[PDB]
Order: sequence, then structure tokens, then C-alpha cells
Amino acid sequence: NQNAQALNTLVKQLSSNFGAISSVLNDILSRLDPPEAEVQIDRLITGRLQ
Amino acid sequence: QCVNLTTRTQLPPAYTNSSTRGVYYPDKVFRSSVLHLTQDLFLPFFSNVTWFHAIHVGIKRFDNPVLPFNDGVYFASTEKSNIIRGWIFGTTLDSKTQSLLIVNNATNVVIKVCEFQFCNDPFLGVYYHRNNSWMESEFRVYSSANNCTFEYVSQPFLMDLEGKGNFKNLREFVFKNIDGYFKIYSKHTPINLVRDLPPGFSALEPLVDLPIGINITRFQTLLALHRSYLTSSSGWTAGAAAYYVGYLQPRTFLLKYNENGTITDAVDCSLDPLSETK
Amino acid sequence: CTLKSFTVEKGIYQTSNFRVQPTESIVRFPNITNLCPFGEVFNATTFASVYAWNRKRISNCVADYSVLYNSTSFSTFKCYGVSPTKLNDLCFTNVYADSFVVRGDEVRQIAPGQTGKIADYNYKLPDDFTGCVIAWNSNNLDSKVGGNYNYLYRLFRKSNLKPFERDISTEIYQAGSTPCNGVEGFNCYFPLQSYGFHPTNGVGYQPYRVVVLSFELLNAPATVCGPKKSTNLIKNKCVNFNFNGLTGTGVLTESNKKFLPFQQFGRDIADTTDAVRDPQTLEILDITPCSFGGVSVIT
Amino acid sequence: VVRGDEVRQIAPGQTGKIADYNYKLPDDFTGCVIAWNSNNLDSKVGGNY
Ligand SMILES: CCCCC/C=C\C/C=C\CCCCCCCC(=O)O
Ligand SMILES: CCCCC/C=C\C/C=C\CCCCCCCC(=O)O
Ligand SMILES: *[C@@H]1O[C@H](CO)[C@@H](O)[C@H](O)[C@H]1NC(C)=O
Ligand SMILES: *[C@@H]1O[C@H](CO)[C@@H](O)[C@H](O)[C@H]1NC(C)=O
Ligand SMILES: *[C@@H]1O[C@H](CO)[C@@H](O)[C@H](O)[C@H]1NC(C)=O
Ligand SMILES: *[C@@H]1O[C@H](CO)[C@@H](O)[C@H](O)[C@H]1NC(C)=O
Ligand SMILES: *[C@@H]1O[C@H](CO)[C@@H](O)[C@H](O)[C@H]1NC(C)=O
Ligand SMILES: *[C@@H]1O[C@H](CO)[C@@H](O)[C@H](O)[C@H]1NC(C)=O
Ligand SMILES: *[C@@H]1O[C@H](CO)[C@@H](O)[C@H](O)[C@H]1NC(C)=O
Ligand SMILES: *[C@@H]1O[C@H](CO)[C@@H](O)[C@H](O)[C@H]1NC(C)=O
Ligand SMILES: *[C@@H]1O[C@H](CO)[C@@H](O)[C@H](O)[C@H]1NC(C)=O
Ligand SMILES: *[C@@H]1O[C@H](CO)[C@@H](O)[C@H](O)[C@H]1NC(C)=O
Ligand SMILES: *[C@@H]1O[C@H](CO)[C@@H](O)[C@H](O)[C@H]1NC(C)=O
Repeated sequence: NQNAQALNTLVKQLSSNFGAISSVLNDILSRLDPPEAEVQIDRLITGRLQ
Repeated sequence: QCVNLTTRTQLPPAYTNSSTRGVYYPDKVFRSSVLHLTQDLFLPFFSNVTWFHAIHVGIKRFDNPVLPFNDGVYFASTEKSNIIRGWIFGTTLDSKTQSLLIVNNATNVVIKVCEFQFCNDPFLGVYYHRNNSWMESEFRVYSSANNCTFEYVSQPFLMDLEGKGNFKNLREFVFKNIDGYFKIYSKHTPINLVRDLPPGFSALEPLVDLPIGINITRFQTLLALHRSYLTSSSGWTAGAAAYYVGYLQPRTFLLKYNENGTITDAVDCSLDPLSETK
Repeated sequence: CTLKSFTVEKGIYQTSNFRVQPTESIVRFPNITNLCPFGEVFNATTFASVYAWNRKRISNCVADYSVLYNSTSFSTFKCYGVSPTKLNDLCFTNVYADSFVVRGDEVRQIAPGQTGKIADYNYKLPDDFTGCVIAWNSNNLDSKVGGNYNYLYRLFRKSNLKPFERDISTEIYQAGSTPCNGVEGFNCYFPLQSYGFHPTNGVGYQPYRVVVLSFELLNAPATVCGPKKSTNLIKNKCVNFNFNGLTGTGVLTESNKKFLPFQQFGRDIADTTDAVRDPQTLEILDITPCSFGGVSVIT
Repeated sequence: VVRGDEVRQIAPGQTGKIADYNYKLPDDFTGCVIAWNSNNLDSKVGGNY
């Protein structure tokens, strides 16, 4: 149960935006130009790496 | 043209608790089989709710006062004769400012924003001709017209007017006025309870979002009275009607989404310790 | 490459998960043909005063502004929630158009988080704003030799204005503590003042026409869409789809679930769009990633 | 040489006729943009075309 819960919560962590405008990459890329969207992409990358 | 009605009995109203009412969809995104936690304006569980009623006899009364409007209210009307017609919203309702009027005459719902000049007792009449048929005369809610920036009238329809032993409609509404918009949520659940509020769970779906762009602090309700031959005091008897008013507060809820994609259960995060740990 | 070396010893060496290349791409937009009425809103002969701004709903449009490049030149065009370059590959939901007339140097106050008479007593924008603000000089049309006095603005109020609010009350403003009682006395002032426009005024006093558009981008079904041609739907293979501006990559398939009338697409626990509703055909489709399964190299 | 109010379009990530059909700057740009009025030199009474 501990292993299953750890994997489940790791999957669930993907639904939180680490200060970005949205929690998914597709919406950010569709709404913003590359040079501006790179900031939000970096924020999400850092959060998921942590 | 409107005249204040006389001969109404005086007594303070009663109080009731809405068990699990006032839950509505937070947005327009489909979800299923998930436990979504969101925070918004909501009606707290087991909150005090004033109970007004319109009934005939020395107990004849209408009870359509100017209730305050505090950052969104919860309205639930139950009846069987379509007595409840609509509401009016505004600050002072004395033609100095703009006010929103929502009402269906008998054949089409009318929404207007204008500098209306209301009177103290707004109502709509219904006439019961005995030889043959209810005509619904006496449209005297307000007294003057003005610039009337906003305007919307639906397509003509028809509806019954008598419908008279237990209530059968239980029509609920939710009003919110945020950032210049007037969101409205509605639901229609048939019931058969006699003279109370049926406890249960109901999820409300959005209906309309009007860009009214005005300031609202107070509101009323329009009632329809029917007189045929009973003698200002011309026998304005009311068949049967009651409605309940609650006030929204900023709370946190734990909505549950069904397999189909419907909200079936909610949990308050501030009701009691058990719900807090839930 | 994974080991970052040119020598590999024995082992199992679980490498990166395999992927599938999405060789094709589709675009799916609703059936909108008639162009948007740019002439009605931009080329209007008359414009309302700033305090009583006029709001107009726009729907069933093809938001192609390429026809405007020869008509009008805009001195200010700022977008907040969406990049200007990506304005052609999107579908908008609930656009609205607001228009009024202000002075030459008060255009800077039409922006979120700004102060001034315009941003306090006439027209306030929300802090969280998505849309664009367009203004252009109109000295040729809104000025006369004798002075144009048709435009009025509010000068006094008892409090600030909430976002997207209107107030047309003309009650006498009281500046002191003595009651005014309707009489325009010493401390009593008319709340709204008049503008003075002349053809020979300075550039900071020439009239400026302002058009503001507010919309929601992804949520809810959309009605105003840009100029992108729609292609045939492709099923059961990897494609760079584009459903009303939502660009991704996946494999489409039939879905048993049905959406409510006011819903467009759904999200899973990961908050990603797994199911969408096609705009051309009222159908439900499911999106799944093209890569699934691990691969390891024994050597 | 451009119109007076079109100097705003000379910037990365900008739209308009100048930044679509005439002259476009890259998204990753390093440098400076300089503009100044030249009405005294580039205008004539009969119209400069
Ligand atoms: C004489 C000032 C002494 C210093 C006072 C200190 C702080 C107050 C700050 C700003 C007030 C002056 C600027 C007013 C801007 C109004 C803008 C407008 O009208 O469009
Ligand atoms: C009447 C518009 C209704 C809303 C349409 C929705 C989205 C389209 C967005 C913007 C179009 C108007 C601005 C055009 C800018 C051109 C700039 C230039 O020429 O320098
Ligand atoms: C109703 O009452 C108000 C205040 O009591 C009064 O001003 C008004 O004139 C009354 N209505 C009529 C028709 O006289
Ligand atoms: C709330 O309801 C209770 C029970 O009916 C009552 O005793 C109390 O006075 C009510 N409070 C208010 C503010 O109405
Ligand atoms: C509110 O009313 C309901 C139904 O009558 C009841 O179950 C509940 O205990 C009441 N709550 C309070 C605090 O009186
Ligand atoms: C209600 O208003 C509509 C127009 O908005 C009108 O046609 C209708 O006649 C009115 N109702 C009655 C009973 O006259
Ligand atoms: C019913 O009769 C009255 C009186 O003759 C008449 O005014 C009314 O129009 C009639 N209504 C119908 C539905 O026949
Ligand atoms: C509303 O109408 C009055 C005339 O009754 C007029 O003086 C005023 O300017 C109008 N205001 C608007 C916003 O239309
Ligand atoms: C909800 O899901 C059940 C599961 O099969 C289904 O039988 C039912 O019809 C669904 N509800 C509606 C309103 O279709
Ligand atoms: C939309 O257009 C497509 C192609 O022109 C057509 O196949 C489809 O039937 C249209 N949709 C409707 C609702 O007419
Ligand atoms: C558009 O505006 C220009 C100048 O403002 C005018 O010359 C032209 O006639 C207008 N066209 C239409 C269709 O209104
Ligand atoms: C563009 O505008 C100029 C104004 O001088 C006019 O002569 C020309 O015909 C226009 N062309 C188009 C395609 O609108
Ligand atoms: C809305 O109206 C009330 C009147 O009850 C007033 O006190 C309040 O200041 C108004 N709102 C704003 C933002 O001025």
C-alpha cells in the first residue's frame, strides 16, 4: 500500500501549477509566444523535478 | 397607478435550516470519477434561512419585503399555481439609479435594466372569470420608463394559471453579481411535500450570464394575486406560495463527481470537526 | 547517449521509453463563414461618452483583421492574456466590444492596475484581464471649429468604481458637510463635466477613440474563430491536432461518454485534456498519448 | 522610413502590416532599436510619395 500510494501521489502531483498560468504545457504553448512561454515552462519543469 | 394593499396580518416570520442545498457547478469543464476541491462563494450547510409565505385565511399575508442582498443570495421557491413571477434588484429603487427587472408577464420573460420608478407594493393581478379562464390583468409593478440601456424579451409561450393539494415544483435559483456580470443558476426538481422545505441534495447548472454592469445592494420579489368577486382591498386572495432565502459566504467544499459527470455529494470544510478532517 | 560515454559494460541498461512519430496533422474549426462586422464597431459615425460606455456582444464571426490594414492606423494596441502573434490560431468564446471617447493623454489609464479620473470614476478594468486595448487618433471626425462639446466625463464620486461597472446618476455632488438639497451652491458641484475639442488643440487634447475587447479563450464552446482552414478528421493514428486552438498530439478514438450542453472538453486526474467534442460534428472523441511501454537494451 | 505611429511595431513578438509583410524581427533578438522624427527632411508641400 505504501508503494502504491507513493506512485499514486506522484501521478497526482501533475495537476498543480507551480505559479504558472496553467498546469498543462499545451495550453501555455497555444496561448503564448515562445520567448514569453519559456518562463512558465521553466517554472513547471523546476516544480516537477523537485 | 399601483396602489398599496391594505388589511394584512402582522407577525414575525419563522426560520428554517437548508440541509444540503445551494451547491452549483463552479465552471464549464467536464469531469468524472474525481474528488475536486475548490473554493468559491457557497451557501453554508445548516445556515439560518428566513421563511416567507403567501396564503389566504385572519392569517392572510403576502410578505414581499426589501431583503438585503449580500454578495450573492440563494433563492428557492416552491408552489403549484405559478404565484412567483420574478424579482427586482437595485440600490434604492427610486429612479435615481438603475435597477434590474426580471419578470414573465404571462407569455414571455422580460429582462430590462433601466431607471425604473417602483412603488411600495409591486404585484401582478389575475382575474378569474366565472362564466368561462384567468386573464392575468393589472401589470403595475413600476411607474415610469427611462433610458433602458439593456433589453431582452424571450419568444412568446403559454402556461397554466390555476394548478390547484401539495406543492410540486421546488424551483431553486442562485444569484451572484461579480465583476459586472450577473450569473444565474437554476434547477427544477419535482416534489410532493406538503408545507415545508424538502431536505436533500441538488446540483445547480448555469443558466445565463448577463453583462448588466450595475451595483446591487437590495432586492424584492414579485407576487401574483388573483381576485374574482371578493368585495386596495378587493379580495386579493393568494392560493399557495412560499419561498426561502439564504446568504452566500466564502467557504471551501469537497465536490464529488459521478461516473456520468454529475455532482452527487458535497462536504463542507468548516461545518464541524468531522467534516474538517474529511 | 544516455550514459554519456563511448564505452558500455555488461548490464540491462533500461533506456528511454519508446515513442511514435505523429507524421500527420489536422485542423478542426466550426462552420463560420461570414466575416465579423468590423465596419459597424470601428467605422461608427458616433461614439458614446466615456462615462456611459456602450457594450456590444459579438458572435458568429470570422475574426480576420487583415481587412483593417488599409483602413485605420492604431496608435496603441496592447494585448494582455494572449500573445498578439498567436491571435490567428485560436477560437474565442464570449468576446465583447466596448467603445468610448477620451482625451489624447488619458489613453494610458485604460489598463489594469492604473489610477486617475478615468480609472476611478468612468471606466475601470479588472486586475485579471484577458483581451486587447485598441485606440487610434480621431481628430478629423470628432472635432469642430466651434468646439465639440458632445462628450462628457465624471469628475466627482463618493467612492471608486468596481471593475466593468457603469454609473449614469446625475445627482448633485456635495463637497462639504452642509447638505446641498439639489441647489448648486458653493460646495455643490455638477458631477459630470464637459470636454472641449478643437482642431487646433495640442496632440494631448485631441479626441481619441478607444475599443476594448474582452474574451475567454479555452473554457466553454466558442463562436468567434480566426482564419484557419478545416481539414478532414483522422482517427486511430498520431496527429498534431488543433481543436479550436488547443494544440497537442495523440490518437483519437470513439468515446462512450456524453457531454452536457454547456461543456466542450473534459480533464482527467492529471488535469490534461483527454476527451474533446468536435465542433463540426457534435461528437465525443478521446485523446491518448502515442508513447506507452518501456524498452531496455541488453548488451 | 515608416509612419509616425508604426514605430511600436518594430519589436519582437509584435503584429501588424509592418511586422508581417515588410520587416520582421526574430523572437530572440539582441540589439537596440532607434527612431526619431524626420518631418523636416522627408516631407514636401506637394506630398512626398
Ligand atoms: C506635492 C506632492 C507631495 C508628495 C505627496 C506624496 C505622495 C502622493 C503621490 C502622488 C500624488 C501626485 C500625483 C497624482 C497623479 C494623478 C493622476 C491624474 O490626475 O491623471
Ligand atoms: C470587431 C472585433 C470583434 C472581436 C474579434 C476577436 C479577435 C480578433 C482580435 C483583434 C482584432 C482587432 C485588432 C486588429 C489589430 C491590427 C493592427 C494594425 O492594423 O496595426
Ligand atoms: C404607498 O405608501 C407610500 C408611503 O407610505 C406613499 O408614498 C404612496 O403614495 C402610497 N401609495 C399610493 C398609491 O398612495
Ligand atoms: C438563527 O436561527 C435560530 C434558530 O431558529 C434562532 O434562534 C436565531 O435567532 C437565528 N438568528 C438570526 C440572526 O436570525
Ligand atoms: C435545522 O433543521 C433541520 C431540519 O428541521 C434539523 O435536522 C437540524 O437539526 C436543525 N439545525 C439546528 C442547528 O437547529
Ligand atoms: C408582457 O410583455 C410583452 C412584451 O414584452 C407583451 O407583448 C405582453 O402583452 C405582456 N403581457 C400582457 C399580459 O399583456
Ligand atoms: C371569458 O369571458 C370574459 C367575459 O365575457 C371575457 O372578457 C374573456 O375574454 C373570456 N375569456 C375566454 C378565454 O374566453
Ligand atoms: C438618460 O436620459 C436622460 C433624459 O431623461 C438624459 O438626460 C441622460 O443623458 C440619459 N443618459 C444616458 C446614459 O442615456
Ligand atoms: C448514470 O450512469 C449509470 C451507469 O450505467 C446509467 O445507468 C445512467 O443512465 C446514468 N445517468 C443518466 C442520466 O444517463
Ligand atoms: C459543417 O461543415 C461540414 C463541411 O462543410 C459539413 O460536413 C457539416 O455537416 C457542417 N455542419 C453542420 C451542422 O451543418
Ligand atoms: C470607413 O471610415 C472611413 C474614414 O473614417 C470612411 O471614409 C469610409 O466611408 C468608411 N466606410 C464605411 C463602410 O463606413
Ligand atoms: C487602400 O487604400 C487606398 C487609399 O488611398 C485606396 O486608394 C486603395 O484603393 C485601397 N485598396 C484596397 C485594396 O482597399
Ligand atoms: C453601491 O451602492 C451602495 C448603496 O447602498 C453604495 O453604498 C456603494 O458605495 C455602491 N458601490 C460603489 C462601488 O460605490
